[PDB]
Amino acid sequence: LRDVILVSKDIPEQLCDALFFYTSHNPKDYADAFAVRQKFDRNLQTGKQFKFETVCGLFLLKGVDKITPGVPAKVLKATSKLADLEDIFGVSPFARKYRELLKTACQWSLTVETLDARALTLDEIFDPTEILWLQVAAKIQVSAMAMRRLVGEVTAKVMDALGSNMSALFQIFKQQIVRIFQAALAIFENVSELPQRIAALKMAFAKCAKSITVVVMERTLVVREFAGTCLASINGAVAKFFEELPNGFMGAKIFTTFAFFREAAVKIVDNIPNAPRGTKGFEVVGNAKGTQVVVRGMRNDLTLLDQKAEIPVESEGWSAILGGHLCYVFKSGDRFYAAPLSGNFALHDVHCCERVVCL
Repeated sequence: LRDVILVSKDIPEQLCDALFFYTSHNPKDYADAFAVRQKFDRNLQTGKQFKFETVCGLFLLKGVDKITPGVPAKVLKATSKLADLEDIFGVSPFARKYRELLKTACQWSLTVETLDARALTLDEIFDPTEILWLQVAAKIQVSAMAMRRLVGEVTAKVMDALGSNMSALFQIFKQQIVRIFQAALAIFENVSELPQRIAALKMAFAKCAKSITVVVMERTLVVREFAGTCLASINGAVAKFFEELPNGFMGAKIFTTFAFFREAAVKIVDNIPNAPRGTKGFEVVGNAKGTQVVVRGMRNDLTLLDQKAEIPVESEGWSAILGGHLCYVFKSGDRFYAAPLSGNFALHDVHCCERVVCL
């Protein structure tokens, strides 16, 4: 017969934040934090009793609207203060710092630059866990400021994923991340939209809290994790630069020492060892789809037609040097085909071949 704290479903974001910030939960990363705060906000709206593990022990809460009169309960209303809260829950050291951050917003939220400086410096007052909760706060003005820190982390993981080999490319930098995050995080611009842009951005920072995976699709690099988020537009602008890139051997896109086929990126290497001088080949980089094959030996009795097949790569074949490149070549019924090859990996950009005609 414990006390069930009745908490008004309409409580303001800041109050909601202070209540939630009693949580004992130790958040794994932004994904976990986001998951935990989302469950809790949902629980509150169901208006069903449910549990709340705090740093003052376990309480039970229940979201309400109009309170049925009588059975004197303890109630957190829309107009309650930190004080009313502390009367019920005790003191949360975190909540108190949060009351403090709010108090100083009148300074740090003045402009982009104040917002950035409060963000960058934030760990001077909060530890990693409390930071992550700030980054999922309901109060827009706090979450938007705190999230600023995540751009740096995410930007970084992006380069790392792209490896050294692709650093030159990163120089999609400014027109990138920078502006996209900027637009997405902007606090003064098209407001009233802000509540929604901020909620999309939490979702998106959750989506990629955990890892960043670069793949190749349709001859573009794409960051899987931005794919169904408001951060897609970075995948889009990258696609657009790939789009405009020059077409090359077997229908790939050329940039630098690299080639970008349907579903994989390879570096082109001049004079691949162990073939004639001037023979070129391919070396897969990063994540590739293709077919593990067997190369029985070299044959030179084929010509590459300018023309695609859209058929299964056979798992045993030969190498053949076509258009100056070491390719994989296979037979399929009476017909021949060629494909890009790296080591014993065949990519699926299948082109038709003809056996040579004699005089």
